[PDB]
Amino acid sequence: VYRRLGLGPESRIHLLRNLLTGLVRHERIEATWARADEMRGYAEKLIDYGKLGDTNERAMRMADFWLTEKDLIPKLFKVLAPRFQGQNGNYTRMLQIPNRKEQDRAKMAVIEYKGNYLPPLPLPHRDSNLTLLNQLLLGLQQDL
Amino acid sequence: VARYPPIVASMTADSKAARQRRVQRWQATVHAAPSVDEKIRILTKMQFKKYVVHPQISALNADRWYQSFTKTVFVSGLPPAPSLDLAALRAAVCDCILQEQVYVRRRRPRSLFDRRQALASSILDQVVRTLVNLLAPLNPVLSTAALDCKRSVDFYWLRGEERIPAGHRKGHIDALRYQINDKPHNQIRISKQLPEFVPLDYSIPTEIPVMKCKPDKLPLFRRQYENSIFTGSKTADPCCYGHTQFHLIPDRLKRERLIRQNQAEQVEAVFRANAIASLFAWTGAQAMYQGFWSEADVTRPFVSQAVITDGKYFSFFCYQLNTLALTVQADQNNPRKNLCWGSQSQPLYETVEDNDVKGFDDGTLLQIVHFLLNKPR
RNA sequence: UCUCCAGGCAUACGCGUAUAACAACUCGGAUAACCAUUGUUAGUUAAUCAGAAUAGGCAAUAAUCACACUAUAAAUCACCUAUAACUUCUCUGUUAACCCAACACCGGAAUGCCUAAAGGAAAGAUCCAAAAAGAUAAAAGGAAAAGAA
RNA sequence: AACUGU
Repeated sequence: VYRRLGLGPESRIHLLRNLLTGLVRHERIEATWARADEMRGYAEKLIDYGKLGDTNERAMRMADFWLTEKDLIPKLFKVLAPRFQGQNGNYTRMLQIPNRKEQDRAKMAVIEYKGNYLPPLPLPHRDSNLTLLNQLLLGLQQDL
Repeated sequence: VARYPPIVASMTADSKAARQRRVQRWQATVHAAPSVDEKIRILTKMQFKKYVVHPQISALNADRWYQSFTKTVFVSGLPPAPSLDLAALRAAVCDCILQEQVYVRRRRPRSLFDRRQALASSILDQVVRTLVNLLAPLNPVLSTAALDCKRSVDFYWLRGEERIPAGHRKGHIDALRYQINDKPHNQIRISKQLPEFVPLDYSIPTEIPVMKCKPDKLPLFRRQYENSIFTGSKTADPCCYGHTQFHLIPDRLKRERLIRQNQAEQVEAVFRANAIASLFAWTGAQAMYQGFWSEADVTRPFVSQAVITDGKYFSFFCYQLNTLALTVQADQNNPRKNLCWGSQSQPLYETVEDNDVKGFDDGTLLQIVHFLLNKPR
């Protein structure tokens, strides 16, 4: 249930720790698809710790350990946590990007923090209902 | 009740801020060193390639370059401010050794060139010895003073930084290291600090020299060896302060040769460069003996005076040390600066024919007498 | 900026432009990025650092903090007397990530200082095959711990 | 003898 990355399990935590810290600072990070999926679960769980409250000692310990840069700790409790108070989940959005042209052709994906101020990503749009097929289905819906 | 940790760089990271944090940890340990000797050892335990500074140098504007490395401002003239028969001292100063150079028989030097230079050393040593005894009754400080003959004074200070241009360490930041080694002809060491010639933090509109080119462009070479800070004697010696310093210029730098070499204007520069280098290094060592270092600037101004002679002309210089923080980090925010006061070289006599001296100038001796009579208040 | 590793700096020797900047992307790096490659131009500043007269006369007693103190492996020109000369700073060394091993070889390589303030990066990407190698853990049991001869 | 995946 866990990918093998880095030179060891501790390196994976440190690698995951670095990735989590980078995401918070920028809110949008591009990395290999396998690594991005691995870090997605941790990011969502951290927001739950932020929602728990700043005064929570466990959250403070967790926030301090995971976020190397301490200026982010106020941001989590005063920017990230307040923003997603309404939402119950799905805080992180991960999308596929064309593979890197670095001679290794690794699978590339982009993971972003939802609600950010960054420019909107070019997300896919479903087919419009004005299409012939959709219109026919709409007629069936109306009859029913 | 949020216990936010300090917003500081990680200690273990490979970065400028992380390196600075590691540097601070070491500097904190230096602040935690109880003994002054331990402070010196820690600062000098590691040897690195550093500029070698010669108190007497023929480089053009060497005094200006030295001032930039030292952060010293040189104001022209003397610093701001018991009868003994001045006429008696005009002769009690021992024209007798000028009489003895014609009487005292000694084996002729083989070189035949050191004869002139050897003569100057003999007279100066004899004159210094007699003058200390003659002036002792008037000034009790001279009685408790310590006289040093041709002993070495060393100081090691850092000012500025440079970027490595090439090599395996290309681009790395390193401080500019300087070392001054001097052997004054004579110097007087006392157990009590001299009276200040001006209050600490004194400010004047004149600006310290600024050097456009690198130190290496002016003839100067770096070498890696032991870093030494010396007052002329070890810390165990009770006389951790001093009264006056005496210097003798070599024949190569004398006026006659310099005028022939076209560097007539540099005669004063040689006087200034030796005075500033000798006094600053000597004064800096005294403060370190008191426990004041770059991160602990002196709370009291350190003052000293020195006399430089070419064998006939005599010059008087006074130095006050106000700042021990000369590193880029330690001198990042320092308003204090070092101040040096110097006077033009003046003849002490004209010639010595027959068995007496003609043309002796008491005015230069009066400055020596006036200087010697000064004592702390 | 972060994570982690912990022989670094000078000289000797050797090497001899591999140094630095620009411009190239063909060849060299056992792949790229980038250059250590290709072309062109530049470079290392010393009275202080380093290298480059003669004839006589006369000497018992180590060092070891040298005092005591012993010992055995037995352990330091000078200065006098004469002769000769009579005013001087040129020349040369100074670059580098560098040498000896056919190689950008997991090898060899003196001295001084210091032990991180200096100096560095195990991860081309993915998968988690078998088999094999190394490391770590063992219920009960102990040849089916450091104790004796 | 002990010790241990011998």
